[PDB]
Amino acid sequence: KISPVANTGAKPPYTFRTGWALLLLAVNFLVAAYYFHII
Amino acid sequence: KARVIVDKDPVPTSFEKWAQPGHFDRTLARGPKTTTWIWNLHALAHDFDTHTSDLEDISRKIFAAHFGHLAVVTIWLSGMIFHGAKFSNYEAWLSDPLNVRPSAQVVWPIVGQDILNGDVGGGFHGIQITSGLFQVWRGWGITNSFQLYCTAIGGLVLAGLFLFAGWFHYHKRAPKLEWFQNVESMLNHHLQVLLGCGSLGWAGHLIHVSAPINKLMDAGVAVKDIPLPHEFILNKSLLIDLFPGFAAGLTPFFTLNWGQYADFLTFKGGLNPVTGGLWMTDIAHHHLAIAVVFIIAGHQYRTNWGIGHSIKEILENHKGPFTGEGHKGLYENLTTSWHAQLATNLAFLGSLTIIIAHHMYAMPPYPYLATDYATQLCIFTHHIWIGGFLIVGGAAHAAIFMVRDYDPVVNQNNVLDRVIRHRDAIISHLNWVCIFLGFHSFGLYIHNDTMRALGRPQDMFSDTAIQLQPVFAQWVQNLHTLAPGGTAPNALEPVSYAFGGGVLAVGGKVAMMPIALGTADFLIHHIHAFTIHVTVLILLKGVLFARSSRLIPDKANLGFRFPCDGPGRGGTCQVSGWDHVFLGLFWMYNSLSIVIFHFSWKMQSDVWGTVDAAGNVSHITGGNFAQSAITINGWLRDFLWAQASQVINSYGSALSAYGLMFLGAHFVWAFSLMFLFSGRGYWQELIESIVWAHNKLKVAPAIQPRALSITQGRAVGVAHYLLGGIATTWAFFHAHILSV
Amino acid sequence: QSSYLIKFISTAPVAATIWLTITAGILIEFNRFFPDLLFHPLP
Amino acid sequence: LSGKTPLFAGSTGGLLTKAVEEEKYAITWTSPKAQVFELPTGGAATMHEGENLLYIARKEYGIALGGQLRKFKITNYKIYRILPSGETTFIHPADGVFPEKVNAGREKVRFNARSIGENPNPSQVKFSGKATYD
Amino acid sequence: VQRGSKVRILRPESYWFQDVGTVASVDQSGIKYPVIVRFDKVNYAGINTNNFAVDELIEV
Amino acid sequence: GADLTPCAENPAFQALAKNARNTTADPQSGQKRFERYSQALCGPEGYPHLIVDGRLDRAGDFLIPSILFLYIAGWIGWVGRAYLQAIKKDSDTEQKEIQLDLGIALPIIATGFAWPAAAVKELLSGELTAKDSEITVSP
Amino acid sequence: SHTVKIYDTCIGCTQCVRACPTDVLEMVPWDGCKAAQVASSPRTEDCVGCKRCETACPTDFLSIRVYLGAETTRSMGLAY
Ligand code: CLA
Ligand code: CLA
Ligand code: CLA
Ligand code: CLA
Ligand SMILES: CC1=C(C/C=C(\C)CCC[C@H](C)CCC[C@H](C)CCCC(C)C)C(=O)c2ccccc2C1=O
Ligand code: SF4
Ligand code: SF4
Repeated sequence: KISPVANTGAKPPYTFRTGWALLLLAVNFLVAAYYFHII
Repeated sequence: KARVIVDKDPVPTSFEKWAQPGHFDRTLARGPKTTTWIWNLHALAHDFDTHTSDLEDISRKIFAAHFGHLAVVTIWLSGMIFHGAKFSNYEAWLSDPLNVRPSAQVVWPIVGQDILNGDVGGGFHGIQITSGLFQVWRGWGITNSFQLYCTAIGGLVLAGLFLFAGWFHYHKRAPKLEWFQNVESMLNHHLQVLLGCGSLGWAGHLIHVSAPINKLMDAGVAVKDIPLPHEFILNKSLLIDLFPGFAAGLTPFFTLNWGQYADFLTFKGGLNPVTGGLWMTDIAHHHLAIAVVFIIAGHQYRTNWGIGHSIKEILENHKGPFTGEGHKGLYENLTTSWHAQLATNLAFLGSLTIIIAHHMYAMPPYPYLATDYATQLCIFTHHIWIGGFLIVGGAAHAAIFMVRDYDPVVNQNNVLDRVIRHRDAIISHLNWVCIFLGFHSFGLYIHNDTMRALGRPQDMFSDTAIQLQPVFAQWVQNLHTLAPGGTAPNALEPVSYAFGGGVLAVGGKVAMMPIALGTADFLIHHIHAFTIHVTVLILLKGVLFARSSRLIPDKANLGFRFPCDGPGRGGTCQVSGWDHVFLGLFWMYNSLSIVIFHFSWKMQSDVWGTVDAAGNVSHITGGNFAQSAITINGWLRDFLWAQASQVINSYGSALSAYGLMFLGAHFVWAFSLMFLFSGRGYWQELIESIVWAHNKLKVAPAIQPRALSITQGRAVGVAHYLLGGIATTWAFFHAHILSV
Repeated sequence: QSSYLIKFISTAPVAATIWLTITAGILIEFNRFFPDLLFHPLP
Repeated sequence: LSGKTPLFAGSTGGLLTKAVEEEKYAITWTSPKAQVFELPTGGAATMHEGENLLYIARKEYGIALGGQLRKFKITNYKIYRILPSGETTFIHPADGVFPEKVNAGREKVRFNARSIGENPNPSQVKFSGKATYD
Repeated sequence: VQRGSKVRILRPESYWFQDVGTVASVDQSGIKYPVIVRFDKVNYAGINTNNFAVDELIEV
Repeated sequence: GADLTPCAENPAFQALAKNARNTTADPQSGQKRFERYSQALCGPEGYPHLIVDGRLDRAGDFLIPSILFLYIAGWIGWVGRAYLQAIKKDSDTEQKEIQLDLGIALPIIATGFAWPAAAVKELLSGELTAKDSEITVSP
Repeated sequence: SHTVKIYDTCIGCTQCVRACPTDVLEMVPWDGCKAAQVASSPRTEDCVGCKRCETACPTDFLSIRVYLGAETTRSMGLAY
């Protein structure tokens, strides 16, 4: 019973996780915009 | 003392047992706590020895089980005859058998199967069969479809009677044990009636029906003009015109003036020149001779009237100096254990099926088989493969007898007891033969494969270079050529033209030809002996050491089928009698896979091929077997790479399905390696982490999942390994010959 | 009784066999009339 | 060691030179009746009326045989360890009671008061000669 | 824990770790691991029962 | 695309239409196939090359088949999950998996057409998933 | 040779002593109040490592554990 097998310490919104994820998602949309010649 | 005792209403006929699976055993009956229960439900279904200790219930289950099995075979045979009636080109095949291919299957006009329906002659677009049923029905004397239709219906009726019998003999009228133990009555009845009278009747059919029908159809008579079989019985003038022996009647038979029947009972001993096939008159003389022999042979045993032998007396009196008590105690084994009887009946029946394949190719016994090279290979291959499987089963049940039914009291200093005592000497010497043969038989290929690459053909083990001629087989061949007029004075021709004689050409194709044995055949016959000995080493060791070993003294209490006994003693893995059988099947495959290739390449190279009218034979590969079959690269180059061209290029044609299953078979073979190489210890851990995902999403199963057992993983592998292995050669042999 | 027979169909193989045959029959039915489809046609 | 050998003609499965060179074990037992019994390594033999003796290459052959004799209702089976110098020792029932049943003279050997789950991690024990299971 | 109570086992190196189970009985003695527990899911060997300590168990 | 052109301008597609290879019993199935295939783009080999880029012009290639699977697939999984959880409440759960209680299954099989609507309800709530402390995990 | 270690979770089934072919194991009493039975491994030289003891142990996981190690004529089961 040294290490708990389940993690702890996070709130519902998960702000830090979402901020970097949405950024990575934005680059993908940008490269897609270059593919469809939108830009 | 061979009475008929039958119990009244042993078990009901309710449907309730169908509802509850696992009624076999007390363990399975409890419940399916894990998924291994599912796999165990099947692996024990036909293992009646485990369900009940009462030997009566074992025999009653088995006797009824055979009846349901015969229903399956009869339904199968009836379906072949039915397909010959409706979806077939048989009626067109009779008019022009040489230039028309035989077909019995038609795919439907759907997504693109319809390409498989190809022009096989006779206005029929369908798949070309290789079973040879067309040659069988012709030899039976069937000349129209309705006559072929009636035979199919009788099989289905016959199927129901078998199916009714098993119900009748398990639910209503169950024999007791001692009814089964009357082996002396079993042998008289099977020898004289099933084999004797069954052959006797067929002699009546060949004489009345087949031989006149075949003779008229062979002499150029159109099928429309050929009379029906019933007319021969009523009108005897027809038979007298073809076979004048009937004019004398039955009086020469009883007065022993059997020379009058020389017209339709002969010893020509050769093939009919017009149709590649043995003379029907010889096949009539054939069955007549054997029925007398079987009918005589059956009366040996006693069967309630005091006249005959007790088989116990014959065995016990066959002792000797080197064997202490001789066969004392064996009769109790064969009568006590069903497994021992299965081992004998299955092993020798397997060897028959191989012997049958060998006699049939050299002596084609049906009309127009020899010209149909496709039907000969598929028949020769299928029978060898069947016999190979059965021989392996004989060793398995031999071990099951030793683990379960072997009693030391009965087998006390008998023949079996002594064999177990010196099992070490039997295997150590057999081991020496396997190494001796493997070095010599196969190493000589490596020497030729090495010397040819170095550029030293002078040093090869070839026909021009250093040569190993099979002088003994060349000599035994010569005697059979000179036996007609010599040691077989009443024989006109040699028994088979394979031993010698002259070329026989049915149409443009050659039916049979002398098979000259060179140095290449010397090596291959030892390769076959090599692979057979190792297969016996694996299987025989499985039988003797199934009960005990120096490594494991108590192997019986663990059972016949167990994976291991721990990682102690080094490693005790694959030590069971089951695991020996699992290994022998790979060698049975390697043993027989060379046999079909030795047959396929040699017959294509030396025997089969078109023959010119002037007397020149053009074989399919043109002597490729002599110089190339002495090296492994030749089998890779001239046999596998060359003959597989039609298979891969079959796409977009009627043979395209062969190229697919040829390809799909390679998948299953590799899919087998996933199970053989791997192990359960990995797979239960992977299923563990996958169960976590289901416990997360609440999709967890009630029946807890479990990886396949150890011996099951070996069982699944050899299943795929043989299925994907054999199916590859199946399509390779089909498509290569159907094009050629 | 009839209840015993219904449970036999309720088992996995007979239930799986009837369902997959009904499932397979629909696809073989559709490919018969409507022969070949690789994409939905575009209005 | 005193006893009659069970009567059997012989067998390749049996004692080898390891018996003479390194060690051989011998099992002894007493019977009420002469019966037939399967040997530990191949074959059958006829045990005599009383005081039977058999030499076995390994200890496993004897206890495996002892289980078979128990099915004949014989529990007075005893095993010895014979060294090449003739030294003999009472090996299997060192105490007269069988191993399954309890006796006061015995003591704990290789007992861990902890659970298997509480074993030390091996990284805590390296370059020391100690093993986790101690 | 009392008889008949449902408990989550916290002992690691166990098959039913972090899984509920009914307490069949308790041994009123000084033995380690006195509490007997029965679970629905069987282990690999098919035991369907094992003794456990009170500290490992939590009352669900 | 890579040397990718429409069908009718492609000469390779014009030749393949002649060699029909009629699949079904209909005699003109082969001609009707190549006729319907005119919409797709054909390369030099003459076979239609689908574009799974996501263009609305070519949704029939992948996007329309894509949605048709997931609606069917969620029907299978959601029905399986609900049927499994329903069995868990009853006494004998193991036997029900092998021998299907159709009285429980067929009502659940009837539902499932609106599997996303029931999914989002269990998604928003804790019904869909379970706590990590509840699940068994190796040490 | 091999080492057979026996842990606190023993309950006194005695099955480990029965399944053993080589009599490496012996049941001894406990001074404690737990039971009058504990498994022991007095003669580990005869241990061959066939893990039959670990198949007959009805614990959540093994109270009796067999750790492989150095080999000998006896542990390898060589009659030659
Ligand atoms: C007339 C209908 C009928 C009915 C109601 C029963 C009912 C019963 N029979 Mg019975 N039986 C029948 C006909 C019938 N039998 C016939 C015709 C035969 C002769 C073959 C037998 C031979 C027979 C034996 C030898 C035994 C029974 C037993 C039983 C009992 C258990 C069967 C069970 O639960 O498994 C139900 C099993 C099935 C429904 C599966 C049967 C599979 C069939 C037979 C073969 C199918 C082969 C197929 C073509 C393979 C294709 C493979 C591939 C395509 C995948 C039960 C009371 C057993 C018994 O009493 O147990 C103590 C038993 O040992 N029967
Ligand atoms: C007359 C023939 C015959 C008979 C009556 C038996 C009878 C028996 N065998 Mg046996 N056997 C035979 C031939 C025979 N065998 C042969 C030829 C071999 C060598 C291959 C074996 C090898 C063998 C082994 C290794 C074992 C038995 C065992 C048994 C017993 C239990 C089997 C069982 O529960 O069935 C149920 C069996 C199964 C459900 C297995 C199904 C295998 C499938 C059919 C393989 C797939 C082949 C198929 C053609 C592939 C194409 C179709 C597919 C793609 C859909 C039973 C007494 C077992 C035993 O211990 O006996 C006590 C056992 O372990 N047999
Ligand atoms: C090509 C693969 C292959 C080969 C070569 C072998 C070889 C062998 N297997 Mg085998 N086996 C294999 C695959 C193979 N197995 C697979 C896949 C399985 C799983 C089913 C098995 C399962 C299996 C079993 C179960 C058994 C064997 C047995 C045997 C032996 C038979 C004796 C023999 O032929 O004399 C030896 C012959 C050869 C090794 C052939 C080549 C030797 C050449 C000619 C000589 C080498 C030249 C030169 C000296 C090299 C010197 C180089 C220098 C620089 C060092 C032999 C060692 C049996 C056995 O051991 O009985 C004796 C046995 O019981 N095997
Ligand atoms: C295993 C089968 C086998 C056999 C039978 C041969 C045979 C031969 N090889 Mg060869 N070879 C083999 C495998 C084999 N090869 C393999 C696998 C390779 C690849 C590495 C080669 C590579 C190779 C090369 C590169 C060359 C040969 C050559 C030769 C020839 C000369 C042999 C020699 O000098 O040895 C002499 C042999 C001996 C000294 C011992 C022979 C053992 C005797 C016969 C034992 C008899 C036992 C007796 C009967 C028992 C008595 C019983 C008692 C009671 C009395 C000879 C024809 C040479 C050549 O040019 O060929 C013409 C050569 O240059 N070999
Ligand atoms: C893969 C593999 C496994 C794992 C293999 C498994 C678990 C096979 C599972 C087969 C089927 C697919 C399980 C599920 C059957 C379902 C009933 C199918 C769903 C019903 C629909 C199809 C109708 C072993 O257990 C194993 C053991 C020993 C040596 C090698 C191996 C090995 O290689
Ligand atoms: S738990 Fe294992 S070691 Fe303890 S008594 Fe039971 S079988 Fe023996
Ligand atoms: S591994 Fe073998 S010798 Fe060791 S304790 Fe277990 S059963 Fe006994």
